[PDB]
Amino acid sequence: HMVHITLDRNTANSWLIISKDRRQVRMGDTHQNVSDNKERFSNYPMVLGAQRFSSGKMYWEVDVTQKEAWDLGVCRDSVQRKGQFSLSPENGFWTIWLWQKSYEAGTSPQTTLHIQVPPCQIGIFVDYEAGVVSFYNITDHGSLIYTFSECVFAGPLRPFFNVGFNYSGGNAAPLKLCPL
Amino acid sequence: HMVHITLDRNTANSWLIISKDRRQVRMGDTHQNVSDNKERFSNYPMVLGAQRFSSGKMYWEVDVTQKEAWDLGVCRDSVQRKGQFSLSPENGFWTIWLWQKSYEAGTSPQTTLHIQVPPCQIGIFVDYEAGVVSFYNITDHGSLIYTFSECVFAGPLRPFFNVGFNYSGGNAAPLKLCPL
Amino acid sequence: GPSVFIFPPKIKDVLMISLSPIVTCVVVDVSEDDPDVQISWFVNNVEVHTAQTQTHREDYNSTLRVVSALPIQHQDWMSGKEFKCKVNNKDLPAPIERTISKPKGSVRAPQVYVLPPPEEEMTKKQVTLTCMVTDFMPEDIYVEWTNNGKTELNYKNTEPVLDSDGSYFMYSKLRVEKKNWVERNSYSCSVVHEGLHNHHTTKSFSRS
Amino acid sequence: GPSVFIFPPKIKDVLMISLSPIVTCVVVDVSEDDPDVQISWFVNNVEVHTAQTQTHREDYNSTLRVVSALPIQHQDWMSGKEFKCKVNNKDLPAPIERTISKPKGSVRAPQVYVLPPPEEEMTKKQVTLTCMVTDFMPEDIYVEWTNNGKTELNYKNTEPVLDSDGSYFMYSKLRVEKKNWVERNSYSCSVVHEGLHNHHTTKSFSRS
Ligand SMILES: *[C@@H]1O[C@H](CO)[C@@H](O[C@@H]2O[C@H](CO)[C@@H](O[C@@H]3O[C@H](CO[C@H]4O[C@H](CO)[C@@H](O)[C@H](O)[C@@H]4O[C@@H]4O[C@H](CO)[C@@H](O[C@@H]5O[C@H](CO)[C@H](O)[C@H](O)[C@H]5O)[C@H](O)[C@H]4NC(C)=O)[C@@H](O)[C@H](O)[C@@H]3O)[C@H](O)[C@H]2NC(C)=O)[C@H](O)[C@H]1NC(C)=O
Ligand SMILES: *[C@@H]1O[C@H](CO)[C@@H](O[C@@H]2O[C@H](CO)[C@@H](O[C@@H]3O[C@H](CO[C@H]4O[C@H](CO)[C@@H](O)[C@H](O)[C@@H]4O[C@@H]4O[C@H](CO)[C@@H](O[C@@H]5O[C@H](CO)[C@H](O)[C@H](O)[C@H]5O)[C@H](O)[C@H]4NC(C)=O)[C@@H](O)[C@H](O)[C@@H]3O)[C@H](O)[C@H]2NC(C)=O)[C@H](O)[C@H]1NC(C)=O
Repeated sequence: HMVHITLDRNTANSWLIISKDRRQVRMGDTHQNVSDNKERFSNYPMVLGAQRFSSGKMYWEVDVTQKEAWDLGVCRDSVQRKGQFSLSPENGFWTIWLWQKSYEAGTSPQTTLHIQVPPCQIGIFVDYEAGVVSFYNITDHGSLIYTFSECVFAGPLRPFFNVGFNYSGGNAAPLKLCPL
Repeated sequence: HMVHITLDRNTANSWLIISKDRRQVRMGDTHQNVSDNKERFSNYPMVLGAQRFSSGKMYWEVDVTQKEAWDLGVCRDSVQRKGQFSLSPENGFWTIWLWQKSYEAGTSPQTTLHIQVPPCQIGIFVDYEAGVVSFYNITDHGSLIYTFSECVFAGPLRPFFNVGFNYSGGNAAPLKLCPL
Repeated sequence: GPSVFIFPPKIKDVLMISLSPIVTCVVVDVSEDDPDVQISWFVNNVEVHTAQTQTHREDYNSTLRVVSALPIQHQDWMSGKEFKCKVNNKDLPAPIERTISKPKGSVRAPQVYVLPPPEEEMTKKQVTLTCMVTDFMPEDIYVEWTNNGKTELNYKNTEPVLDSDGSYFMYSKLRVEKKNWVERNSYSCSVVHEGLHNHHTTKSFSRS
Repeated sequence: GPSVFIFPPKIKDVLMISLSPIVTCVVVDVSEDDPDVQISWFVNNVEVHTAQTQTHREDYNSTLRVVSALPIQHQDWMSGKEFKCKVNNKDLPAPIERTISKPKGSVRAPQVYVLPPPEEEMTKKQVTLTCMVTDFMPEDIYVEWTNNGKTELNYKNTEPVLDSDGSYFMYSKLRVEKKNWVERNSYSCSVVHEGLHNHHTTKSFSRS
């Protein structure tokens, strides 16, 4: 059920650098000189995919090679963009993440993931009608990482991405939407 | 039901100075060179009356003229003598006090007393069988100050006195057991 | 005479992408006879020329005080860059240098809990909510309160305390009108610490 | 060179009849060349000769440090007596005096509350009890924990904080084994403050 995801520039935190083909994104060292608007995530290095789904089964892959922090998943079209907020199904996000050498699911409170083989690429699967978001380890033969079930999508969904801050210097590598 | 109370030297905090007739007591400026024993209140300027009651009605008066702090009442023979403790019926004390310009009953938590005419002498009335301790304002024609009722004396009672610390200098005056 | 102190930026100015972290050199005991002070700044020994150096404020002792504030890059603080200020003045037998950097250390995210008022307070005009933040390293942390996004005026934090397992804790106290704590209403303790996912967590609750 | 600091006694040593309150003068930056320091003490300008003056401890900076401790009377502290130390030493162009007394101020007894652990902690190895002490003036206060008279090892107090009505508050945190917080057991926060009847109150509770 692969689907071709591209990034929506208008939603990107103004510090992100998005390739021309809109298939890659990296955190830049400076504010990036794009105009402000209401869609654009203000406080975190996040960005949405241009696509919006309201039914069916969708699958896509993301390359996280060499990255020390990121968030990935899907989220409601109507999620909060400005100010401080947490990723949780209550707030409209079904995500997992890598943060300081742990993998977590974005439940509230968060759930510790048990991943044997650290992934360099992740597959995200949404089944709208079944109310399911699942995450898969492609490096490890597509083994399951996490499944959100009974989800209350309550509207259109968008692919969701957090490139991570790179205050450390260890997280410059980009997220890449993977060669279908 | 007046009764002639004298102080029990052996119970006196070692800083108290008790007159020869054992009818007055004042807080001294120095440790007072009396031998330690298990009866003697260690931490506070307190002392008991020599008398012990287990029945009947008893009444006595105490002069508090010019004093800025004191505790008065009755208490179980078996009350705690050493270390830190609070005066409350749970701990075996039915008392009232003057502390920093307020009059309180020693309930827990403590109860604010409403006294129109500050007293220079107080009458203490115990009715063992009725389970009652009451306090009276002699300066104000013996008007009622406070009545503890349904008391659980659970043993012999002793008249109880706290002369007050006098770290301030404003509380040197003694307690006097009043001319019957 | 004169003396120099160097101060880190606020942890919140570093973590929050839109804010501006600053490192500060403060020179005290500058005599009114010799007011001119030259201050040079360096990041990893690379001289920079961006500091705001404020009109040498006057002080009681009848001395002057020189405050120089270097705005820095978020990445430079967290990456462990060295920030150095070099201070010259006639009365100094030779320049004074001060250096500061973010120290390496373990990073442990705080556990954050909100506690409801104690029972006896339940009948008072105001009540007191308590945010308890434990288990965190390093000690730098920012805590505040809100209620539906309106940031609260009347809270006070304690300073952090070295707990016995070598981590830090602190408490934050919020006074609110009893009325509020009953009808509807939501109160939230927000904490910013470098160990927390996306730098922040908020803990919430209300009327039980 | 040398400098003098004066320190009050602990409020608990003053309030508790059996303890010994001390006022302290600390002279730092005493050079190793000129180690001898003469320290004179006065109570309301009346010289006294009772201070323990400790073998001028050695310090890193390669300087000496002189610590002189004057034991005082409980009544002298609370009555507002002035305690003065006068310091002579060759390198001092003239004697240094420091004075300290207990300042007048309003006296407000603290409200003391104990808070049970937060819900989520209820399933952890240790839990955390919180003593919250608010509304007190002046800020000097002593807080500790016990459980049936056994004084607890593992609690930490915050420093007091100037609250917004001009009073002080603080918190005290006690870590205990979850096991304990269930079966029987009693825990008590004891507070010593000059505004409290007989100087002390203890607040208690356990397993609800
Ligand atoms: C003659 O009088 C002078 C004043 O009388 C004397 O000056 C004093 O000299 C002392 C040395 O003997 C100095 O002691 C040092 O103090 C250090 C702590 O200083 C900080 O805190 C104290 C209060 O606790 C405060 O008074 C100081 O101003 C200073 O405050 C800090 O200031 C920094 C920089 O401004 C702030 O950090 C910045 O904050 C801004 C925003 O505001 C941005 O966020 C920036 O990013 C950030 O970098 C900081 O927030 C602020 N902190 C607080 C709590 O306010 C201490 O570490 C040393 O160990 C040492 O003890 C004393 O500071 C100094 N006082 C002043 C006001 O100058 C002088 O000595 C005397 N002369 C003689 C001969 O005796
Ligand atoms: C060369 O090196 C020397 C050391 O390197 C430098 O000495 C330092 O000089 C500073 C001045 O530039 C001094 O700053 C002052 O500090 C005051 C606070 O000092 C107290 O707290 C600090 C820690 O916060 C502590 O290091 C000090 O020792 C001191 O601690 C207090 O000590 C008193 C008296 O001993 C204690 O009070 C007594 O306690 C006993 C029981 O223990 C009884 O209860 C007594 O009844 C009671 O009186 C007190 O409890 C204790 N407090 C704590 C928290 O420990 C501050 O007020 C001033 O404003 C000023 O900032 C600094 O103190 C000094 N350090 C030392 C260790 O001497 C020297 O300057 C340097 N030379 C040069 C040229 O730079």
